[PDB]
Amino acid sequence: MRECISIHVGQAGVQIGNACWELYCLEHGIQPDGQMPSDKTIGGGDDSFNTFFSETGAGKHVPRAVFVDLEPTVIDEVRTGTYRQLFHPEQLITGKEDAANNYARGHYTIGKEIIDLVLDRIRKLADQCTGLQGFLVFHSFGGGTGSGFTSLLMERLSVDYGKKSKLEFSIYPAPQVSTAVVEPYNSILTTHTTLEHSDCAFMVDNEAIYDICRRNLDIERPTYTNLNRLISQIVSSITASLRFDGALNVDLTEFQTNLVPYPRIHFPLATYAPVISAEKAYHEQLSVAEITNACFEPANQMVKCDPRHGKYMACCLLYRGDVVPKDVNAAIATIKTKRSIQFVDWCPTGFKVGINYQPPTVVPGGDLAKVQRAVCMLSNTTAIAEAWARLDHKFDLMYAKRAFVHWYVGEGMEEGEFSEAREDMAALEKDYEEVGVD
Amino acid sequence: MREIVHIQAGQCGNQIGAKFWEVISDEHGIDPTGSYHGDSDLQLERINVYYNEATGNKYVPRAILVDLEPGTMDSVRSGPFGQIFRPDNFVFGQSGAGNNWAKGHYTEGAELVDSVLDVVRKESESCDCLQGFQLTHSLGGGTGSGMGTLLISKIREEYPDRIMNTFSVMPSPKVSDTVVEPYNATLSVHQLVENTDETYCIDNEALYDICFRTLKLTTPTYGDLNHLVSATMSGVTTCLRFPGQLNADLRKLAVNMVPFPRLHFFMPGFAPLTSRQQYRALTVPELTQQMFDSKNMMAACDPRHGRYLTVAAIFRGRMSMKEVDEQMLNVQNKNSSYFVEWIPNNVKTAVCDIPPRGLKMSATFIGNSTAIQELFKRISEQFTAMFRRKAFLHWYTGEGMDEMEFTEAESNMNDLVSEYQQYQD
Amino acid sequence: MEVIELNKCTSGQSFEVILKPPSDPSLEEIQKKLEAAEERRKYQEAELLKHLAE
Amino acid sequence: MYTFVVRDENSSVYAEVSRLLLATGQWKRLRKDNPRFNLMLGERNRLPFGRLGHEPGLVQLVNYYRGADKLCRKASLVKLIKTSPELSESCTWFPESYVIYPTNLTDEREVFLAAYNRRREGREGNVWIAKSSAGAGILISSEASELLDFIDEQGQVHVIQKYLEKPLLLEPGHRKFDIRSWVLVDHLYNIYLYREGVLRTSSEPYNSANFQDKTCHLTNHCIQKEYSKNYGRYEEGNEMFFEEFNQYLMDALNTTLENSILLQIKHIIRSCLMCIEPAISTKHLHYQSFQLFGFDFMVDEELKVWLIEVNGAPACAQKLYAELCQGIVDVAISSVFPLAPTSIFIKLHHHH
Ligand SMILES: Nc1nc2c(ncn2[C@@H]2O[C@H](COP(=O)(O)OP(=O)(O)OP(=O)(O)O)[C@@H](O)[C@H]2O)c(=O)[nH]1
Ligand SMILES: Nc1ncnc2c1ncn2[C@@H]1O[C@H](COP(=O)(O)OP(=O)(O)CP(=O)(O)O)[C@@H](O)[C@H]1O
Ligand SMILES: Nc1nc2c(ncn2[C@@H]2O[C@H](COP(=O)(O)OP(=O)(O)O)[C@@H](O)[C@H]2O)c(=O)[nH]1
Ligand SMILES: CCc1noc(C)c1C(=O)Nc1cc(C)on1
Ligand SMILES: CCc1noc(C)c1C(=O)Nc1cc(C)on1
Ligand SMILES: CCc1noc(C)c1C(=O)Nc1cc(C)on1
Ligand SMILES: [Ca+2]
Ligand SMILES: [Ca+2]
Ligand SMILES: [Ca+2]
Ligand SMILES: [Mg+2]
Ligand SMILES: [Mg+2]
Ligand SMILES: [Mg+2]
Repeated sequence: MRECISIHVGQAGVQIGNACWELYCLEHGIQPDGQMPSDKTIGGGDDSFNTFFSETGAGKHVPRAVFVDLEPTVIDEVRTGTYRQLFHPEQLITGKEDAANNYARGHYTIGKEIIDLVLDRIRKLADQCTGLQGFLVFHSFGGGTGSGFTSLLMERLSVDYGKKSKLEFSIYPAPQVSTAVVEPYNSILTTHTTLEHSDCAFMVDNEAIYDICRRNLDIERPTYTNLNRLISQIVSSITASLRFDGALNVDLTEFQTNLVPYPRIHFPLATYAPVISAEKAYHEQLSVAEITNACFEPANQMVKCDPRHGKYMACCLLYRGDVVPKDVNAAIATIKTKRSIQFVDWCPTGFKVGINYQPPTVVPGGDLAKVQRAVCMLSNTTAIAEAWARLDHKFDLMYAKRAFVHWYVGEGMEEGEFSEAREDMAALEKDYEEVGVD
Repeated sequence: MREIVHIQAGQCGNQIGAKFWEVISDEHGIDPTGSYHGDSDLQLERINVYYNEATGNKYVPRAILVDLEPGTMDSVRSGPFGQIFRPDNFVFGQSGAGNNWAKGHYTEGAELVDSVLDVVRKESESCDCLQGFQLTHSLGGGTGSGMGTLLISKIREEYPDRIMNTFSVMPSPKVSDTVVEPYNATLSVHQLVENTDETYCIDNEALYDICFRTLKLTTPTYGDLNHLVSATMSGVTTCLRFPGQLNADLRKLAVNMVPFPRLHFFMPGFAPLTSRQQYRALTVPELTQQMFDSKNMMAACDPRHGRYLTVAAIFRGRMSMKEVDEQMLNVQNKNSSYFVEWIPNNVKTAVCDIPPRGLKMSATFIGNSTAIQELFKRISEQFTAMFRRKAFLHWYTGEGMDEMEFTEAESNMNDLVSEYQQYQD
Repeated sequence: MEVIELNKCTSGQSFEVILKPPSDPSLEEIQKKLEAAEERRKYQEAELLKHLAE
Repeated sequence: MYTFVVRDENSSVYAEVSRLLLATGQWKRLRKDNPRFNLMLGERNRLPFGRLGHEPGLVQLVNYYRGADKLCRKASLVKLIKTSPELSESCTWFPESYVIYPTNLTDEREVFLAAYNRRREGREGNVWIAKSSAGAGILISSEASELLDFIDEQGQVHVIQKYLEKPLLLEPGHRKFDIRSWVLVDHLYNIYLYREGVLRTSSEPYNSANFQDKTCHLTNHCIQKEYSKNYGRYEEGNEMFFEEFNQYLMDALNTTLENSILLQIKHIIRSCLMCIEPAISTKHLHYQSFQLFGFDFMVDEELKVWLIEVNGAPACAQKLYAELCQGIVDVAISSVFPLAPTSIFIKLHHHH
């Protein structure tokens, strides 16, 4: 057994982190006080769920998590929330004033003064690991902390944990649920400095999660609670292999191996199905083929884009529930003769499949209805580059006038770092086009 | 605990400031004695933003009252909520400022500024984490304009990285006390361009026309004009005083509304505005239609004459947040020619469940529009009409000022107009 | 349409289906960046105080 | 109040649509770089589909199908036909074609020479035509040596297909011609065939013993009006519409345009568009697409119809701009943005 340390930075990461650890507990039968009756090895053991939970002599299962925010309002909810007993105070780190949606502020002005403390708290959790694999880092692109502080933390983690893997769960900025116009700056600044430090990043576009909540859950005005309970379902589907018995994606290393043949192109597209409104009278349960086919619909992708006009470098199918290999292969053969699935010539044309028999757990009172089987597809498509294009374009509109740039230079950042980050994105976009277009 | 320190200076500043504390004290359930008597926990959640908590569960506003004569502040202390203010926080002289910027900034004001800062320093030392300062004042007088801007210059020196916001009443010949208001306003505008993060430009002519044309008040008074400023100040600060919409931060709001450091002068708005047909229910479309109509604009500037750099709208009341988005998108997607297209999504909307007193719902408008240059153009043309004959200068040269200082104020604001012009094309 | 590497356990199974064959900065360098930005803040604030002293 | 942008100043078609929309008083045009638009009349090359459908509260519609170039490219169309089981390689309505890359750059050089050597031995007609999408540059020759040597001198991909040695000729004149059919596909993938077509006729007598003079062999409007000396003799601008052409087929051949030619045309249009529907459909997409297509057909003396190419940015006949452009507003634009007949189109029903 090898441990994984989760790190939640900023409001987005903390709130999402809260929704995921709630789900992890309900999936592993861990109660709010940390007790786990099913665990027969008291105060120890090297089980699959121990990759995310340590154990105390008192039988408490403590997440291997750290929460970091430059302002205490969001982390304060965790300290007094339903699962306040899972964590101890050392795990929840809060400042007094935030980065004000300013990358430079979270990276330089305030980041420089708190980085050495965060690292010390992470070291404490690492000291409890007999074979640490790496880190899962949750954060937003738009926040000054989610973007500015994360990139600094990622730089230092590479310095203090050279051979460890680092995966991201990054929230792509969507204006519909955003009250800040400078988020395109922060996103491109943080993607520039984080790129060489992240082995695999899962981008979730709030726009996609928003319309899935309106379309499938009939939520007219989705809240962050709605969005985060949905995101944590997808996150749970991606990390299940690390927490349960199995042979696919058993360690963080296997993610880059199976999803990222080229290092810079480490942004797999995620697609999840089915998402059924729990308020529905009672839905007809979908088959293996119906949910598998749904993985090639744009309406359930975490990032809206057209995979038909890209090229695949890898494709993973992660099933949960009543699923046998025979039905998977039957649906795949049917999707090939119907769908547009163009792989890159230097990659094989295949699918790695993982099946966990336990169907998705639903949060009591949540929005999602219980289903007999679900699937999450992880596919590395060049079509996800569309999202970079949209984002790079907004950056160019503002930066051409240097709008809001003074707020960044005022925190010690040099203006040139803007263009230095933008040029990097221009290279990232060119890399996708060389891989997907003819 | 993100505290704000409030300062009100001069006649206009203290009368408008007083009404502000009168309006929000009623929203947070604070009586004229400082005791709370509301019925909702939301009234106390963000209460420490503008109020210090004293013994006995008393809430004393975090405000400092400044003036160079006693008259006005004597009224506040005798006014409705006069007893609510901290006694030590009344700082005043006896000489007055004679509607003279130089007296407020260099002579009379300078004699009194140090003691005013001792109170500001005292209020900040108790803040768990000081967010920033807000000042209410007029630019046409002598104390609020001359000494007000002196206070800002010294506050920035001592707190260089805290946010400095002002609500500034701009003079107008139609609602004028003396002919030198253009002089005092032009000298203050330069101080504001340098040393404030946000300035809410309030034009007394716009306030007058609203009282006359819209509210149908035959003979408006300063008190009538101050009712509007009251409601507007409560609107723009609603997101700071009540929970729900995070990112409610002074610097965060400045970061998103000010794309360029010197262009930080906002046009405020408010809806509804009804004369006494006052009980009619107001729909969301009507709210949005009015909130964007120029007649509800308080800067006496036609937005259709320029372009919006950034817009922030705060809706108050129990309403369909879904229908809000629909109507806001309708205003933009039906007039996108008045928003600069090089700032994507430069219109943001926030909702608030608690409505103001006596209103089922309301909307407050906060616009960073390049049409605000029309306001500085008015003041500049009035300045030049007198300065070209050196009329009334002796009131200032007698306090130690030179003509050169006027010429540079002139050039500084004409430059400010040039900056707004290049971003309009 | 070949199935390979079939692994089965109590909590599920996993396999691979092949349809078609194919055809950093040191700790010192980081501190310098963090200290350079702080030096540009100090220089900008000094000029702001120098301006206020005039 | 609907809003649209214009990003193709060279489109004679959507220049009229933009004119008609403004006339409705319910559509307002914006600068070409304004994202808050309902309708984009986009550029030809490198249309940024990836930025569409991401503006909150705006249903956005564009006048091009992403991925339709597969059908509107000389080389792409040949590859689409030979590889799509829907069309198969034995497709009976598409001339035997081969994709040939110049030797300075898969490629079907030998496969073409095998079929060529077979014809040259079987005493059959062995006349081919080489062409490419980078032309105003066409060559018609009966010797395979000339066809290959011609492409190698260029630097872009070319396509060699069998030249119809027995094309149907109009009388009087004894002249070649092609038929242009405009087809519109709305956001629902309804295939509409504009009732009005045009025959681009040659004003020069067809001569099968001289492919060197390409004035009587190529029916392009720009060729006849520049290198042909009989331009506009028989019909105005070398453009005969269906009324006259139908009347001719009845007087000479004792048949109608509907039965002898229009059935084959409508069948070809369905097979092509239905073939790529799963690849270009925008039914479940965050934005919506529609596109006007200009098909080109050939007719032989047996009254069999062959497909020449498909144009993704076609122009219309001068006389039919009003009727057609208006039709686009009705079925393609107003269908998504309604305004506060006897359809001019022929819906070709099909299975989605
Ligand atoms: N999905 C999701 N997105 C969130 C959540 N909270 C904030 N966001 C997104 O994050 C972006 C803003 O960044 P934040 O994470 O809130 O800011 P921050 O990281 O705390 O940094 P500061 O600027 O210092 O507050 C916006 O685009 C929001 O839509 C959340 O709980 N769930
Ligand atoms: N295989 C073939 N057999 C007979 N004629 C052919 C032919 N290929 C092309 N042509 C002749 O060439 C003309 C069409 O040329 P083509 O369409 O390939 O060039 P082009 O695309 O530049 C003209 P447009 O796109 O405007 O229709 C027709 O008029 C036809 O007479
Ligand atoms: N809106 C409003 N404006 C005022 C009020 N009192 C004065 N003014 C304006 O303020 C300017 C005079 O400044 P004043 O405050 O009286 O001078 P000060 O006391 O020395 O600061 C003139 O332009 C007046 O129109 C008031 O109560 N309300
Ligand atoms: C809407 C109320 C609000 N609450 O927190 C913030 C931050 C805002 C705000 O106005 N954000 C803006 C405005 C523009 C333009 O870009 N971002
Ligand atoms: C607002 C009342 C007031 N208070 O002090 C002054 C000076 C005024 C004033 O200008 N009154 C006006 C304006 C017009 C027109 O007629 N009367
Ligand atoms: C940026 C416009 C805005 N939009 O929502 C809020 C809240 C504001 C705002 O800045 N309010 C205040 C309060 C004080 C003092 O100064 N500004
Ligand atoms: Ca155990
Ligand atoms: Ca590394
Ligand atoms: Ca004195
Ligand atoms: Mg935050
Ligand atoms: Mg006065
Ligand atoms: Mg062509």
